[PDB]
Amino acid sequence: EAVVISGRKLAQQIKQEVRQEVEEWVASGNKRPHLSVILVGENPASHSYVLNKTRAAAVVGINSETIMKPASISEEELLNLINKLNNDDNVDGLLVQLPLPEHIDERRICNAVSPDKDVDGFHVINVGRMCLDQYSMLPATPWGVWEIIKRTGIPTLGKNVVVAGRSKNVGMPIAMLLHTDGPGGDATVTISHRYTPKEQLKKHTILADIVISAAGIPNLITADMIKEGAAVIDVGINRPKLVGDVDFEGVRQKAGYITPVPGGVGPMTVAMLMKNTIIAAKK
Amino acid sequence: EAVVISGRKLAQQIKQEVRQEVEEWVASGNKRPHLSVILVGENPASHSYVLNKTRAAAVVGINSETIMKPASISEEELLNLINKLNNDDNVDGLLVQLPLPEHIDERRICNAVSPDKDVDGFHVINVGRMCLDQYSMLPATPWGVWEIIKRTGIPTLGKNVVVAGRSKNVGMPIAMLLHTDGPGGDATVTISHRYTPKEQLKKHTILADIVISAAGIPNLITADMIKEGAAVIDVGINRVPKLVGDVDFEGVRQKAGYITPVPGGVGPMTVAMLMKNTIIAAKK
Ligand SMILES: Cn1c(Nc2ccc(C(=O)N[C@@H](CCC(=O)O)C(=O)O)cc2)nc2c1c(=O)n(Cc1ccc(Cl)c(Cl)c1)c(=O)n2C
Ligand SMILES: Cn1c(Nc2ccc(C(=O)N[C@@H](CCC(=O)O)C(=O)O)cc2)nc2c1c(=O)n(Cc1ccc(Cl)c(Cl)c1)c(=O)n2C
Ligand SMILES: Nc1ncnc(O)c1NC(=O)Nc1ccc(C(=O)N[C@@H](CCC(=O)O)C(=O)O)cc1
Ligand SMILES: Nc1ncnc(O)c1NC(=O)Nc1ccc(C(=O)N[C@@H](CCC(=O)O)C(=O)O)cc1
Repeated sequence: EAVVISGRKLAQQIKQEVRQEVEEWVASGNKRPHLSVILVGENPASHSYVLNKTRAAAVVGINSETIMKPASISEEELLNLINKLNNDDNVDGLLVQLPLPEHIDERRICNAVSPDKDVDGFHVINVGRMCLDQYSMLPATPWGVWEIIKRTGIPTLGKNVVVAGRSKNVGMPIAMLLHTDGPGGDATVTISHRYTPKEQLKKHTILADIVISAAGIPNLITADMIKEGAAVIDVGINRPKLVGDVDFEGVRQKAGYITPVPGGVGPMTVAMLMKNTIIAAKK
Repeated sequence: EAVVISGRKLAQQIKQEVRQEVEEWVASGNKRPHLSVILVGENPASHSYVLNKTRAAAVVGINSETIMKPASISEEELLNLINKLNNDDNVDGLLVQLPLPEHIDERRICNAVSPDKDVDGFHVINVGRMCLDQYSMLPATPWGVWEIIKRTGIPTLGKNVVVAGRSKNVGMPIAMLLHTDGPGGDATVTISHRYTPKEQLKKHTILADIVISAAGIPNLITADMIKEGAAVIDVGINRVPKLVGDVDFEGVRQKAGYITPVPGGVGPMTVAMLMKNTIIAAKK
């Protein structure tokens, strides 16, 4: 049977590592780190995720605030808030929770966060730095997927990795990290587009040593699609319950490793954000 | 038998479009576009490629200069020259021909070119904009591969593309463009890694509607790796004393539905797209 990797448990010990790094940095005489999160509107998924982020910040000794604004705010008002937080020497990390209302250009907002405070890694120069391996801050979800693979010990060097992506923003950063010269992953990588039918994806998945599903489609990954003992990482978030992309009971019979949803990649995203925030506070 | 796509012929159409775009722009009273190329040292392939670029510039109405420096140039003098050209208002496009001598850090050099003049798209800002679909300019070779596919009319949406890259810088931007939502192909893309087993790659190429080989090993792509009707695009450059691509051209010519030759395929398309990037930069 597949060994189940507890993302929650691994995230909790990464948080314990961050806490002691934070307490060391403060005992050494430095300002306690502070994370500011901007939340716009009433998306229930966004509010839940931001709650998990600020809870984790408390666990690791990082001060935090969630600044909640109504969905009717204008782009210029959001830019003014970001400029204020950019110039506030108490703020080490700044991220805007996405998605934003349609009258706000998401790309302009992310590029307005100071690159040094951009703990999500969404600023265009931080994206460029990540592609060129010139970075210091990785986006939290791809870095969390990498930490799962690395801390478990799943081999990548010369293996076949398949990533099924809902969008380029989701699958490509994951594949970027996994394809890169050794982070780094030194693996052959497929990034499947959502317009590729399930039957064609299957011919890619059956060859994969590592399957990473980020498609937001329930039951997209079933046991017939996986060679025996492959690692299956479920990033899908699907909604009166919450399910991933993987047929968990099904492929548990065939995979060598599997991550559950909830309790898998989700907690690792939050834990890697705390890593980025102590990184930002020390720069 | 495969259709043989003529890179020279498509590049000619693209260069005709740039010339018309340039003459109209000049007709309206604007400055003629100018491209500056910095060429360091005596790499014979680099000189040949830069000459192709400046010849294409002249025939489309774009002014050009190649600034040749010896390989023993220091990194500081190269940076000083780049800073001079960044501030020269006559210069719309600036590119540094790579590779540079070992004592020079090329990432520092590429990031020293003004992003507004970076017609190669190698500056870290422009790498990011390409990833985020914020760009004005695209790397010439990835954009050339895309135009070959798009202008020939080879379907990409939901199709299987394999890119066999010699490094991340080569394979990733090509894969990026083809994976992007429709440039952009909406395609599933495999990026095989350097030194990947030929039989391991075979398992992915067999499924591919489009095989893009950019690995620089002769005869990487033989017929037993292709499904019938597939499009094969040869980006390889190899000396064996003559230039050949990565594809066994005569062998794959039977199997494939489309094939590009080397020379005469991607090569001229790379040069032509740089001409597009240069008028884009001059237009700001
Ligand atoms: C701008 N952005 C975005 N936006 C975005 C995110 C979520 C939602 C949403 O609705 N999210 C859903 C689900 C969220 C989830 O997936 O958990 C919700 O919560 O309601 C809508 C928009 N997600 C990005 C980037 C970005 O910039 N980067 C840098 C990057 C780095 C390397 C490369 Cl190669 C590339 Cl391409 C991009 C990224 O890594 N991610 C991942
Ligand atoms: C820094 N660089 C380099 N260097 C480089 C190029 C050629 C040679 C050489 O010796 N070339 C030989 C072999 C032939 C050939 O290369 O044509 C020669 O010319 O004689 C040596 C070094 N090539 C890059 C980038 C880069 O920055 N970008 C942006 C980019 C955009 C999106 C993404 Cl995702 C990424 Cl990762 C990167 C790129 O697209 N290419 C393609
Ligand atoms: N949208 C964004 N804008 C800006 N920066 C970002 O990083 C994002 N993306 C996220 O914030 N993604 C995210 C997804 C799930 C969790 C999470 O905590 N999942 C739990 C609980 C499940 C649930 O509450 O439904 C689990 O899986 O166990 C946390 C973050
Ligand atoms: N190194 C770089 N540094 C900075 N920016 C770049 O873009 C590059 N890369 C190139 O400039 N790549 C390139 C390769 C071949 C041709 C070409 O014209 N090929 C001919 C044969 C030519 C011959 O061998 O004489 C053909 O195939 O028909 C043109 C450009």
